[PDB]
Order: sequence, then structure tokens, then C-alpha cells
Amino acid sequence: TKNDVKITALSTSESQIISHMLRLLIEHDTHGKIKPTLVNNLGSSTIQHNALINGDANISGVRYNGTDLTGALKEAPIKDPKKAMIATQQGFKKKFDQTFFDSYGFANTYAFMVTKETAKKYHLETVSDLAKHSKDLRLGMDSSWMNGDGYEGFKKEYGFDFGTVRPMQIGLVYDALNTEKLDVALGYSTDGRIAAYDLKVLKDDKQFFPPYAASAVATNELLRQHPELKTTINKLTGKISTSEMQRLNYEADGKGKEPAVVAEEFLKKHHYFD
Repeated sequence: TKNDVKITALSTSESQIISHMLRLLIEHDTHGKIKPTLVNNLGSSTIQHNALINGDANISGVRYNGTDLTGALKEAPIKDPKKAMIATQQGFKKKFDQTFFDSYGFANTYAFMVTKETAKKYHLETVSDLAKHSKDLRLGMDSSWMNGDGYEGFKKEYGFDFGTVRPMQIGLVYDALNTEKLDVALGYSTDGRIAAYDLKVLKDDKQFFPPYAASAVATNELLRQHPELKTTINKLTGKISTSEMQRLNYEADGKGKEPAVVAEEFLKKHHYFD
């Protein structure tokens, strides 16, 4: 139709890519009648949430369900993917009059990861596959993770521990793995370096971590004013696998492209999902 759309974005390339993708897709579907702008460089999803609640914006480009379920919704974590998403969507509707969309198709979670040579050597697919070997392996993790859903809880849940642990900056675990300073890293599952270095992300077979499925959020006030936008936003539902988000992040962080350029190239490649 024609009116006022503002999309919150974090300072992460991931948020900026998907926020620009929504901006461009809305421009496309509305033939320039709606030209959204970004409320960019926000520090956290608390800041994103507060913007929507305060009327400072009406779309969040990307929100993660496990974050918003225990954060904004103030609820207990749910481990099962389907029931966690249902609880998140019901909560956003009833507490905040917002639609938390079905997922883009990726999750951005802490995940254990190894190089391709290490995954081959030890036949690794799941976190449990590490059990026999972990005593001889070097683990790198974010320093904030040393401390009930950190390393102690993981050791209790999974039933094994590592020969060496190295608490460090999460941003540096990918290169430390690539350079063989680590054998295993607890990294973020969509980091572009997973694509750049062909790293193998292991399945959390015991669901030690809750889901962090990524979705758009829009206020229902906006969706009531412009019903067409719900159809627009839903065009992206399921269209970005975890592997694809890794690739897109690589385009921005490894190849140095603007998130707006990465978003547009992706949209053109898929004919704007028309």
C-alpha cells in the first residue's frame, strides 16, 4: 500500500543482510509504495524488542526464538524445536500483539564444530561422536561459557570432557580451528567462516542447547494496516538454510560486500520468490 515501515537491525552482518532483504523485498512487492528504513546497529534483541514495544520500529529483521522465549517473554526454555516455536509465537501474539514468523530456515546457536579433516579422522556427525576421543582433544569456547548451562552442565549432560580447554574470544575460535590450534570449537552455527573454511558443525543430539530458530517479527498493528506485508514477509519462510546463511555471512564478512548488496544479489538469484 503506502506508509511507514522501520526494521530493527543488530550490528551483525546476519541481521543486516536479512533486514536489507526485507527492505528490498517490501519495496519490490509494493512497487516502491512502501520504502522501509532500518533502525540499524542495535546492541541486542532486548534493544530490538524495546523498539517494537515503544513504537520506534515495527519489524525486526531477525529474532531468535530461544532468545526471545526466555528474554522478552520471560518463560522457561523449551528444548523441543516445534514446541519452543509454538510457545514463542503464542507468547508474541498474546503478550505483545506481534507475529513471530515461521523460521527463515536456519538456527544461530552455539554449536560444536571441527575441521573436515578432523570429522573424517574420527567419523564425527554428532556431539556424542566426540565421546571416545575427547580426552585427547583441544576445545576452544567463549570465555563467558566456562560458567548451569555452561561447560559444567555440558560435561554432566554429555558424559565426557576434553583433554585441554581454552576459554577465549568466540570471534577467534574459527581461525584457531582452521590453523589447528584447536581440535574442537564451540562457535556460532551461522558464522561465515564455517563456509570459508569448510568446517563441520556437529548435531546437538542430546539438545543440551535450546533452539535458536531465526525469524522475522512484525507488529500486528502494521500487519493490520498493510495485510500484504504478511504475504511479503512469508515469502522468505524456509528460504535460508543454515548452510545458506553461512554462505551469505561469508559474502559480507569474508568477501567484504555490503549486507544490502548481499541481500539484493540473493533476492535477484531467486526472482524475489515470485
